[PDB]
Amino acid sequence: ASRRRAMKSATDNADDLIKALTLAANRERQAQITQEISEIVGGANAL
Amino acid sequence: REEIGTVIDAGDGIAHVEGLPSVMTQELLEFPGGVLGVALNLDEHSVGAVILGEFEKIEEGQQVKRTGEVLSVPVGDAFLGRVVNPLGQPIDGQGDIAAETRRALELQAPSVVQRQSVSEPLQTGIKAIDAMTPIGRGQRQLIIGDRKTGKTAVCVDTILNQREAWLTGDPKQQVRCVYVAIGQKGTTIASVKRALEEGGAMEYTTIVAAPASDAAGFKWLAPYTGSAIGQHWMYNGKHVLIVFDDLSKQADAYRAISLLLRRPPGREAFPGDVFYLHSRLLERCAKLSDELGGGSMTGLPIIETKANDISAFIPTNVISITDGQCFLESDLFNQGVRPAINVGVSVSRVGGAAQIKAMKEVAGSLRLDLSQYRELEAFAAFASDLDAASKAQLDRGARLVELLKQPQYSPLAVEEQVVAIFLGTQGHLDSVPVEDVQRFESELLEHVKASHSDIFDGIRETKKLSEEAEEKLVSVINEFKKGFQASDGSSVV
Amino acid sequence: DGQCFLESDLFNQGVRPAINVGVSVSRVGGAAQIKAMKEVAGSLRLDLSQ
Amino acid sequence: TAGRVVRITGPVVDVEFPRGSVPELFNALHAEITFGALAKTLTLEVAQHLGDSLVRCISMQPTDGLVRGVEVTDTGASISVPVGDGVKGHVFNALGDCLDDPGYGKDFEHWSIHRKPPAFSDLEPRTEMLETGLKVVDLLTPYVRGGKIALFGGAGVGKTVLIQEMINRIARNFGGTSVFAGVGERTREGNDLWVELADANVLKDTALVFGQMDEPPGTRMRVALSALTMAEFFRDEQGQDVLLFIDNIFRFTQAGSEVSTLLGRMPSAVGYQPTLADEMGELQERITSTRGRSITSMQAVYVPADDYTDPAPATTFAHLDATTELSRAVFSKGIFPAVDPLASSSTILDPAIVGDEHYRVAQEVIRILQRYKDLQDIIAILGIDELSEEDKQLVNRARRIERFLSQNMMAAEQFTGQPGSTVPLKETIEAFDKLTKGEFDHLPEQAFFLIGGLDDLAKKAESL
Ligand SMILES: Nc1ncnc2c1ncn2[C@@H]1O[C@H](COP(=O)(O)OP(=O)(O)OP(=O)(O)O)[C@@H](O)[C@H]1O
Ligand SMILES: Nc1ncnc2c1ncn2[C@@H]1O[C@H](COP(=O)(O)OP(=O)(O)O)[C@@H](O)[C@H]1O
Ligand SMILES: [Mg+2]
Ligand SMILES: [Mg+2]
Repeated sequence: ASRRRAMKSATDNADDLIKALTLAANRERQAQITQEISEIVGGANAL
Repeated sequence: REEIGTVIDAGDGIAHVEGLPSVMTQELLEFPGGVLGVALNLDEHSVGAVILGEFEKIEEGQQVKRTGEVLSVPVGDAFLGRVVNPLGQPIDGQGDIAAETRRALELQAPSVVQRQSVSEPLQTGIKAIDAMTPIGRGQRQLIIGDRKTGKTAVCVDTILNQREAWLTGDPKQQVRCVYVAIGQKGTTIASVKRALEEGGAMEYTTIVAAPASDAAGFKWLAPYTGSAIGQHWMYNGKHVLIVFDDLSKQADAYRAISLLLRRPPGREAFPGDVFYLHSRLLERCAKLSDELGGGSMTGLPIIETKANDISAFIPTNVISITDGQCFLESDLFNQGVRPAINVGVSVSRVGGAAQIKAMKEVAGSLRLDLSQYRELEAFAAFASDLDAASKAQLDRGARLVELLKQPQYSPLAVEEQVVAIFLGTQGHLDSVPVEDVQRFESELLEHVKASHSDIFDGIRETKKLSEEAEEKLVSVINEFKKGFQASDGSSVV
Repeated sequence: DGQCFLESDLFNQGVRPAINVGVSVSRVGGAAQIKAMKEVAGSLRLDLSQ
Repeated sequence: TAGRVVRITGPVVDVEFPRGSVPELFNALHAEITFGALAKTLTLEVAQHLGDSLVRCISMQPTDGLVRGVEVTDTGASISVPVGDGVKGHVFNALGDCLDDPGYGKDFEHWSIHRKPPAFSDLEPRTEMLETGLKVVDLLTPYVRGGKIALFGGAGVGKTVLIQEMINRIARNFGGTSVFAGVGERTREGNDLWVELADANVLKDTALVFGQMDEPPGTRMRVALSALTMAEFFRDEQGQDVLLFIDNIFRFTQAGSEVSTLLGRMPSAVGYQPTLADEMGELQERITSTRGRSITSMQAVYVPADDYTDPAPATTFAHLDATTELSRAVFSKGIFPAVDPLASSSTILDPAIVGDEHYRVAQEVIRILQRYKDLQDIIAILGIDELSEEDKQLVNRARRIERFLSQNMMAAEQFTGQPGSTVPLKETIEAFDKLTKGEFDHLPEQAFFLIGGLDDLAKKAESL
């Protein structure tokens, strides 16, 4: 019984960690996209 | 008489010409030494032009003449069994090609009122997609994945599967084949041509190729000439299948040629209009109505992706454009599944009306236990404690997933595919070691071609199965099961 | 022709030199060393990495 | 007709000519530096045509000390290099000047350096086999005679030592001729390689040419063309099997990048030039060997920032066959051959071409390694006891497999202090079949480290 309870708690602890990691990855990807597009447009219009 | 200009600039395959007040857009131009050019950017001062062919033969004193022609290509019916560059010249030394008509590359696609529904089978040799995601005439399917997964093998197998259909003289079943090779190594072109030739299918197919050495911009417009070649037959009540080896390199070439001149860059330095190019290229394939003649064209594009990033610009655009999708995972390829195709996500959006009714019956049963095995794979460790139904589902899923894999350069007939799938889904795989599952059935299949070939003829004629057919099959199965010897001992039911 | 990597984690951990043997190499290797050191030392770097 | 310089800015120069005397593309021009401290003869290569009869040119050697108004002389032809069999056995400059002795071979025949690739009709596939004596290469990524071979990996992985080992393994006892080129390499390596070649008896039949990192960008994108010119002459005229060695071809691309900004070309996604693919394709097409003649070319490429999604390596992957890949994790965990078995493959492997036992063994071992990887991903945290007997058996077998996959090497014996060895192909396949069977489970993994063959396995196991 204790094993059942602990394993359930472990799953309920893992899911939200997955969600937070997904959010962080998404914001990082958006920041990267903005960074390279800004760099390329600046290099292009610097001429 | 004709207007003549000069040259003001030259570099990186770009030339600027001052003059030619009457020039029209996308008009082919002539340069000394037999050099071809294309006008692509007009202006009041001068006009830009990309250089076709020789480059280093350009200076500031050359004279320019206009051909008074927009764009065209000989589209005769003698191109079968020949290799041709995108412009139209034959690469081989076999000699020139007789031609009958000249058509442009910028014709309008058939309208809405000229369309028609799709119900024809368009069978292929790969049993992994026929029963999973049907493909029909005039329908667009895409294959996506990583490098070294095996997509070109599937392409060539589909190409060479049409031998039996071409054998008959019926013009209502013959299918022409067009292959476009873009930005590849010449040795690979030679190898695939040799494979087709030894397969005997070179008599009804054509190849247009542009190797990696074509810096002239030939990589920009190879699919256009391929589609122009196909359309002449497709307007004559004849069925054509066209394959594009790759499209990412086409986009890269367009991006480079745009960046070389002045073009505002968007995401990833891509030029202003990329989606429009692929849309207008891929909207030519269509099943015409009965009034127009009934011809059809079926296209197959190819896209390469990095690190399974299906969220990039070009893959997203192509997925939005296309009509059906198939996915290949390198992890599955390393796992041991030769058809790395992933049944989890690949979906064809047609209604399943293309396929024939028997395989329509069996695919529904296949889907359920495929999903059951996919979901119940985690309990392999504690399989003893599970329920009998769960164990049966797991074993059936294992046998099924073992059944699908096939070796390359081995197309399968539709009767053979139907028989194999029916044998798999009726529980006849019980009491059989999994490994021998790959072997046994094949040998069994051969026996059917030896003494009981009438079943294939009945399936051909009726497109269905009868009670006498199924009882004959079960009798034959019971006969052969005892004859076959297992690799480890023996066991029968 | 050679790199030495120092990470703050090892320095915090309690290793005063604070250098990791995993990604520190030398092109010349045993040629520079005196011979006696060459026989005494041996392939200690590989043992440490293992 | 001389013309004059108008602008000087870094490596790029701007020249003007009288009307009608504008030189064609890819020509060569001469300029003089009169300063006492540094006297040179600048050679300029025209690369951009402009209006008003002005031309943008690139420099070949550093341009410090030049001024305005200096006249320029036109050659009227592209750069040319000496040819013939009388050049081998000497070290040459990028322009062909002999380092060992100036004014040597200047009477030889010299011809063009820029030519078109051959026609498609003469092309022909080449399927063959050649032994190497290395466990990984002979099993997973077999090579081929007359094809192309490349070595991929990041910085600080051990590419140069593998190149030296390969030349020691193959160039020795070879019937034909070998040509080696050095692009953007460490000068110490060039010197010690020259000394090592002089030590043996192969320098009498080898031609060396290379430019160093200290040279301006003009040189870093021209030496490969000279090497290809020499190889093409030898293949076309004398007609024997030849070997070609190129190091860090990626530097060539870098040579363009800076000039791409000076010439006014807009930048690409990662600051690259917009037209890299065309030039690299022209080079790789020039590499090709037609039927009736053989060229065995081996190259090494450098992965920037350990990222495989960079635009440049994609074209290298496209123009290739039978490649090898070096990773960083195996180097970190102390495995000298840094090849990654799960990211390298060869085209030649085929049950019809090579055989069935070889194919089945390779499939079994790669599947076992994949299973070990995705099992370790969880066992690293949940512990060993979380799995069944079969999983633990597979993990142990895989551990022994990656331990045994390493070997001792010729050129690296000084670091280990013990000379290496080579192994036959049949012994390798039999030993790996036995390992897949599961017989060596009674031995410790430490016996499998840095071993060669099976008798050495027995001796080392009995030593403990
Ligand atoms: N069904 C199959 N059975 C066995 N081997 C296969 C099968 N399909 C492909 N292969 C092999 O897998 C490899 C993939 O070759 P292929 O050129 O088709 O790959 P790809 O994913 O299209 O990559 P690319 O076009 O970049 O080379 C080849 O060695 C081929 O022989
Ligand atoms: N078999 C080996 N034995 C010992 N050291 C090796 C071996 N292979 C590689 N190395 C190490 O790799 C280094 C050489 O790396 P190098 O080829 O210069 O990297 P890069 O090609 O990125 O410049 C040497 O310092 C050497 O210690
Ligand atoms: Mg392929
Ligand atoms: Mg190195």
